[PDB]
Amino acid sequence: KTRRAEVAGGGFAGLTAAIALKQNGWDVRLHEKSSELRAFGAGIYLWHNGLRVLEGLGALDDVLQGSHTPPTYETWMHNKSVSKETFNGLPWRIMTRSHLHDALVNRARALGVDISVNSEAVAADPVGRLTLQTGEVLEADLIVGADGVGSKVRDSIGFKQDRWVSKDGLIRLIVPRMKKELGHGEWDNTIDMWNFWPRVQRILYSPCNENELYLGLMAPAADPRGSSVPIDLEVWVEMFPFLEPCLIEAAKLKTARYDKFETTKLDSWTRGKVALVGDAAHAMCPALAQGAGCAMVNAFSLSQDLEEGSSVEDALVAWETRIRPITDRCQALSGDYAANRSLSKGNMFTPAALEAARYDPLRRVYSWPQ
Amino acid sequence: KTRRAEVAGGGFAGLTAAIALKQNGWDVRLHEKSSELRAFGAGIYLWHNGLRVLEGLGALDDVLQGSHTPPTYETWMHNKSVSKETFNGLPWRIMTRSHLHDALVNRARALGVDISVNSEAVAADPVGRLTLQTGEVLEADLIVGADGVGSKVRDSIGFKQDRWVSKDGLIRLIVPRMKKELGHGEWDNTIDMWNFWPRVQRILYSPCNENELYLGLMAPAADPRGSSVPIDLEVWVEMFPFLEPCLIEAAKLKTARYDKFETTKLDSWTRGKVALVGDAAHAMCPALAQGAGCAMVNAFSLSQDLEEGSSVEDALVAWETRIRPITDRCQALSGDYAANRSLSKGNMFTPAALEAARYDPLRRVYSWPQ
Amino acid sequence: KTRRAEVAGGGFAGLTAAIALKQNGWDVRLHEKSSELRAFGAGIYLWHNGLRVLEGLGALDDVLQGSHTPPTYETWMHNKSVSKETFNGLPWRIMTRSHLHDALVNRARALGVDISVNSEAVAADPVGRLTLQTGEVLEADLIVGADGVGSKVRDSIGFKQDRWVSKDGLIRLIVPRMKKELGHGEWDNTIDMWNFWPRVQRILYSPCNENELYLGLMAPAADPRGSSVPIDLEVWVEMFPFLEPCLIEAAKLKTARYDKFETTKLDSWTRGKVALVGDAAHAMCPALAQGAGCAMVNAFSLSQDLEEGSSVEDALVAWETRIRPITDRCQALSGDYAANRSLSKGNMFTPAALEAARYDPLRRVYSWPQ
Amino acid sequence: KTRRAEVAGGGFAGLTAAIALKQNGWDVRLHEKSSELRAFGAGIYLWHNGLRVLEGLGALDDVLQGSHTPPTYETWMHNKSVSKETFNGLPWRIMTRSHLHDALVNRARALGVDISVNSEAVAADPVGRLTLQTGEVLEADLIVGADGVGSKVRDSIGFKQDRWVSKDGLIRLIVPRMKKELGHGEWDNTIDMWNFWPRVQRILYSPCNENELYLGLMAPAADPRGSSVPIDLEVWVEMFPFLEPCLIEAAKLKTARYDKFETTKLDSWTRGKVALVGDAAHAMCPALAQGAGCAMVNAFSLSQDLEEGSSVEDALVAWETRIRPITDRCQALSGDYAANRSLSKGNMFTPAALEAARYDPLRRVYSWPQ
Ligand SMILES: Cc1cc2nc3c(=O)[nH]c(=O)nc-3n(C[C@H](O)[C@H](O)[C@H](O)COP(=O)(O)OP(=O)(O)OC[C@H]3O[C@@H](n4cnc5c(N)ncnc54)[C@H](O)[C@@H]3O)c2cc1C
Ligand SMILES: Cc1cc2nc3c(=O)[nH]c(=O)nc-3n(C[C@H](O)[C@H](O)[C@H](O)COP(=O)(O)OP(=O)(O)OC[C@H]3O[C@@H](n4cnc5c(N)ncnc54)[C@H](O)[C@@H]3O)c2cc1C
Ligand SMILES: Cc1cc2nc3c(=O)[nH]c(=O)nc-3n(C[C@H](O)[C@H](O)[C@H](O)COP(=O)(O)OP(=O)(O)OC[C@H]3O[C@@H](n4cnc5c(N)ncnc54)[C@H](O)[C@@H]3O)c2cc1C
Ligand SMILES: Cc1cc2nc3c(=O)[nH]c(=O)nc-3n(C[C@H](O)[C@H](O)[C@H](O)COP(=O)(O)OP(=O)(O)OC[C@H]3O[C@@H](n4cnc5c(N)ncnc54)[C@H](O)[C@@H]3O)c2cc1C
Repeated sequence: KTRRAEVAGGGFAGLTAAIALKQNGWDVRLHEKSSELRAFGAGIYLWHNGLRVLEGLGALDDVLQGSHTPPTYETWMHNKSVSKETFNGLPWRIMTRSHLHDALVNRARALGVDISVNSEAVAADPVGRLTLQTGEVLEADLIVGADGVGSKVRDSIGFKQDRWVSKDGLIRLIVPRMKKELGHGEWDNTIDMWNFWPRVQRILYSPCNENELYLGLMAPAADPRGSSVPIDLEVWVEMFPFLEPCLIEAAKLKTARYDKFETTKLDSWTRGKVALVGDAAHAMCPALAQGAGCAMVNAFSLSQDLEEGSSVEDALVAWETRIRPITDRCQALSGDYAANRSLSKGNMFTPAALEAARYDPLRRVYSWPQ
Repeated sequence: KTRRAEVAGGGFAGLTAAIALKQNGWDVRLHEKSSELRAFGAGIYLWHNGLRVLEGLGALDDVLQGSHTPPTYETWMHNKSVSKETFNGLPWRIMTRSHLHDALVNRARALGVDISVNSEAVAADPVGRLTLQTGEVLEADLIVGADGVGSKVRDSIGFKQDRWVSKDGLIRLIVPRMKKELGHGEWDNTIDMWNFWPRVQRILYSPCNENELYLGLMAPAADPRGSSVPIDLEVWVEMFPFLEPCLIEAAKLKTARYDKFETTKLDSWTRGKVALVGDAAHAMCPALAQGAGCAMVNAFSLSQDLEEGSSVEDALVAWETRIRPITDRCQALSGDYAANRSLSKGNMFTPAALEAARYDPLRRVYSWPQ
Repeated sequence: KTRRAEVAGGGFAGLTAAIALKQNGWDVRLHEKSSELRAFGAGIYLWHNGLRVLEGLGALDDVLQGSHTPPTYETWMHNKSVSKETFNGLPWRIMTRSHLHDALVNRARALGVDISVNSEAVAADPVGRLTLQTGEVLEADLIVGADGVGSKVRDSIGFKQDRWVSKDGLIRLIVPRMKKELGHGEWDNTIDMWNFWPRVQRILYSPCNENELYLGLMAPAADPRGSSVPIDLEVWVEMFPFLEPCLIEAAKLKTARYDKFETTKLDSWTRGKVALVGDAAHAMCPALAQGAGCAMVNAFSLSQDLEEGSSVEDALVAWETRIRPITDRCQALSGDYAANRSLSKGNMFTPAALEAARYDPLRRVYSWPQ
Repeated sequence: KTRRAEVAGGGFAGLTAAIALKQNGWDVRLHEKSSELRAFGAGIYLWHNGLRVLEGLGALDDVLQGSHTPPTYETWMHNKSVSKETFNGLPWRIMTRSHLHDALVNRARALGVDISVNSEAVAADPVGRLTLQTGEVLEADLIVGADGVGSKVRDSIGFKQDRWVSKDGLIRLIVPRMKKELGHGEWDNTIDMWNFWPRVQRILYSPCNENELYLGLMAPAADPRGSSVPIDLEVWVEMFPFLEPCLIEAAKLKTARYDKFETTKLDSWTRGKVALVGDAAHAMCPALAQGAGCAMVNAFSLSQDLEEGSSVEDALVAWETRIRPITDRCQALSGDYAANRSLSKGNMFTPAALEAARYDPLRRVYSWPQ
């Protein structure tokens, strides 16, 4: 009589789903393909919507401890400050990926979610069968495809989809704050430092706490120096001379990668007892920093619709219908912003842009009016 | 079998108590002595702790709509900016008194709390009798003394107490923002503008929204010009020339008052079926802006301890024991700050100062670590 | 026994020569081709070297009255201030062309220099004959070719020369200061506002006094909108939105012209009794603002070498040899700066750049060390 | 037939007089009471009027080399910048006393002025006799009393006079610039840092060149800590924390003195062949920094009136009548400013205040209109 859930993927969407289900009394197993539990991408921004999921999950406290809300979100064009935005009090937070990952993992273990590493889902059956690459076949009343842009839960079933892998990307790193060495300035701020002249180079400057700074170094793939890993110090120091102490530390990082952006969109998110969540269903452009946020919201809302006493198949359909438009709208707007370079203008966190952040999954309303 | 509560006082503490009790299924009546429901004091700051009570009460949304979180809390000494503080993301909000009052009243009516105006509690009996000035005697399983610094619920029973009414005070007003007329500056900020030379004059500058600015004009009682109502425009414009457009509007206000500060402290907050909440029990200095906050927290926590299935008498005792030390500590620290003029130094919203704001009544933990 | 000088051209170089000669007791006539005495180019910067000539000429006082030394010389790149320079006290001054012109004309009339308008020099003979377009032939012991880049005194004799007329230019205008309307800023500054993105547009912002602002609007000839006269308001307001009140006034000016830069360099400046001064001999790029300065210095120094009791032919040769290298060096450096866009970097008024300004013609030394 | 001048005092006024006279062909001797030629007072401000005297004296170049014109003259009240003034281009300069002293001494020796140290004038006779403390009696056609506030040339003759020695004073020092250690700011500026709260303490911050900073530390005599020598570091660092690296160096200075202000005014400046110049005749308050300036102007103008071919007695009378009102007006205004603390308001270098600086002794007109 205990409902059994099998979750594929140990990213933010999967740990979120697993926790939310385990809290509602599901018997939950989670399968991570990688040989250990880890998050990639250096750092991450969360907002009101995502922090509310964390609250719902019983993991907000561990997240807030040792993370950072900057006094302001600042934008520069050609070293000239063009905007400072605080979103009329709307909560937000910057942290390392590991930090967010550890909190979710620790919460999941505390609740006794069963976790398997080196455990890859290769096939899913909408009647509630999951097949692992070991050949083990698992039965469950619910299957969660949270297995990322390359989701095998998705693709073994067949979902009508558009996927795009961009040619351009960025280099994400964590370095020491070097705050004293930076000298005079507002170095606790989020600072988005755009340039088109003399070259197209941009740094997103993002403190995670008193010790760790998150840097996104962005330049087109066609620029050999800017796209270089480990970082071509000279060309980054040249256009960002004030960040030299941090850029120096960044250049020691041999594991730096130039990762490319990637998006996915599906005509639907469910089939029978199978639900897709996160990048598996809706990877989007980084512009509004809502990829993990939407993923977590949708994962948490999935647990919610499963508490209505309908069949799992009906709940999944009601779930998509309820929650999806927020994601579609955010994905679209984020892609638009990316393509138009809209953030470069500053003051672009309009009410529409913040619609996803403003959403409170817990009470299913929009908060923090702008 | 329905528990019956009688609440004396329609201030923030009383509306909070009434709502929280009505939500838990209490049959609730609230008695306001004044001939109509109204809040005095122009404007008010709330923090995380208080916003969480609002959430608990189902009234946060109406409060957030049309109120304001400044981008920063700034301090000036002699027109020189000495600090900017954002409390590492800790939520806060500025609003007019009416705004907070209307939200609570509207929520209370929506839940069907019975409200009586021109209804003054003059005597309370710890066995659960309340006597109104009309001579009507009401029975209830719980009596809430939320009737302010001059609480008759308190004094008709007899509580060992220290009360202090200060000689000094301030003039609190709401005027138009006049934002364009203010010209260049950071006019959405909270700005606490201290001066000791050439005179002791201070303005707390506090935007409530795009339309309404909340001003606290502070000068010692012994200064005839500064303490004057309606405001002596010349002496305020002189030391605050940049606020002239607002000060001009303020000087039209004939209802301006120089109210004095007032504190109360009691050796205990309960007797039998009677609980004291708010200024009735713990009026404090304005320095940490936590008078209404502590009041609301304590009122909401009272509802909480009444859900443990113990007698009302045991619940009230467990309530005080649980929640009081936060208030005692905040009151004390606030008085210290007031006396030492500690806020004038800037950067004084230390972790200890923010202890009350950091408290989350809903989950009974401290959040937003500093 | 009274020495007789004939001067061709009523620009700054010619009025300077005429005055300096008349002060030393020369009988002086000056011939202006144009039908009236007037100066074109809206505004002008002078420096120490040029102000010392003015002093020597007895015309400094009229110049200082109603002109302007900005508190600082500021440079912007993409609306970001990149330098502020004050040249370690070295005197400088901004004024309208008319202002400088009127002072020289008034001084020349006061000394009784004979001035003829509609009087064009078409031929000069190194034995001391000047022919006017009326056919009048004048004899003199000295002939001054101060007749501009198209000097007929020069060309009727034949001077080995390189002349260059550029394709690019700028629009020079005088408009009201509109200082209040500009609002917050440092609007008494000289501000050199460079941009390469999103277009190559630059404004030199140059207050002449409390009433008059001198604007240089620079854009390549190949840009149809930027090079347009009267000014294409939209494309200038777009990249210089903070100057809108002035740009609005500027757009009313129907007489605005897009003048092109022009340079001249000759293997020598003298022949017999004929000397060439100013643009006739050494027109240069505008970068170091030393065209009129060098012209005036060289014109004043010519008067100086004529007081040594040598023949006029020997004096002219000693004159060139003495004074020319300063001009050659300044011309060259200015052309270099122009071509490299060196001023865009800011802080480029190095000691070498200021070498011409630092020169004191009166005492024949370099002053104001850097 | 060679006119013979005897000058008492080797300060700025006496060296100025001596040089100016020696240039006009006077046979000049100068008597310095002190055992060596030296100037006290750490640093000094000069202006247009004084720099023109230097020019007239043939000593400007040595002065400009290794001295400093700040980009701006800034005023602070309670660490808040209240004004920045550049005097519409009017020349000025800051330098150490020694620097100004050495230039004058070197020029005087170069011209062959005869200089005697340990040579004190004790008596002067208006018929042209000077008596040295050695008992040597010198005859001359002119006697210059440039022997300071305690002038024996003055007092041995008897001049109706008011002298005032104030109770308050200041500590003048030269320390290293420590510019890097000062960090962010405008550290080449003259900065006049006023405070009345929490104490009456003021620093005049005055860079002399890239190596040397001139500091005036001012506090009332009645403050034991502020008036202390060597400096009470703690009380100066407390109110000027940003100057700590310099204040630290200043506290090593054992020769620091708290000198008091002193003024003198006489009903006349001449008697027969005797003229009084400088502090001997017109010591004034430091406020407009024109004590040495007026002294030098008056000393230089004395040489001027001696070239009119009248008797020395008539020239001296014409001299006083011509030049004195500028000094009387400047002295008076400076005393007013001192008493009213007028400079503390900022923007107080009005046209009237700058009247002395604006005066050009060389051409006997006022320049640099404001
Ligand atoms: C440059 C960049 C910046 C971004 N910044 C932000 C930001 O600031 N804020 C924000 O909210 N979002 C941000 N995002 C987006 C965010 O990173 C993603 O939306 C989010 O991490 C998606 O998480 P997920 O769990 O759905 O997928 P993933 O994080 O990809 O996780 C799935 C986990 O899947 C495991 N796995 C894969 N296949 C299998 C399988 N077959 N079986 C079992 N396990 C499997 C994967 O290995 C991994 O362990 C950013 C994205 C990019 C590219
Ligand atoms: C200058 C100043 C600034 C302040 N700023 C802040 C701030 O920024 N943030 C903050 O949180 N707090 C602030 N406070 C404190 C805050 O105002 C109080 O702590 C709060 O309003 C107390 O509310 P209460 O409901 O307990 O009492 P009250 O607001 O006094 O309310 C009781 C209500 O009691 C009614 N009543 C009285 N007697 C009877 C009776 N006998 N029978 C029936 N009804 C009765 C009263 O008339 C009224 O309607 C400030 C206080 C001052 C003085
Ligand atoms: C855009 C721009 C900005 C500049 N800015 C500065 C600056 O800020 N500071 C500075 O010092 N310099 C500046 N200059 C350069 C400066 O304008 C010239 O160097 C200066 O005006 C040359 O003066 P001139 O008297 O030699 O020649 P002109 O000013 O050309 O004067 C000669 C006069 O010659 C008359 N004339 C011509 N032919 C005859 C003839 N045949 N017979 C009789 N009369 C004749 C001309 O009509 C006119 O009246 C700038 C130049 C440009 C192009
Ligand atoms: C705090 C302070 C700050 C000041 N700042 C400035 C400033 O910034 N700019 C400015 O222009 N002015 C300033 N002044 C004023 C300026 O210092 C004086 O006006 C100036 O130094 C007067 O010079 P003097 O040569 O007349 O007298 P002194 O400098 O006193 O010189 C006379 C010389 O007299 C020698 N002597 C004295 N008696 C005899 C004698 N009997 N026989 C022979 N020799 C004798 C003295 O010993 C000395 O060598 C300031 C003054 C003060 C107090």
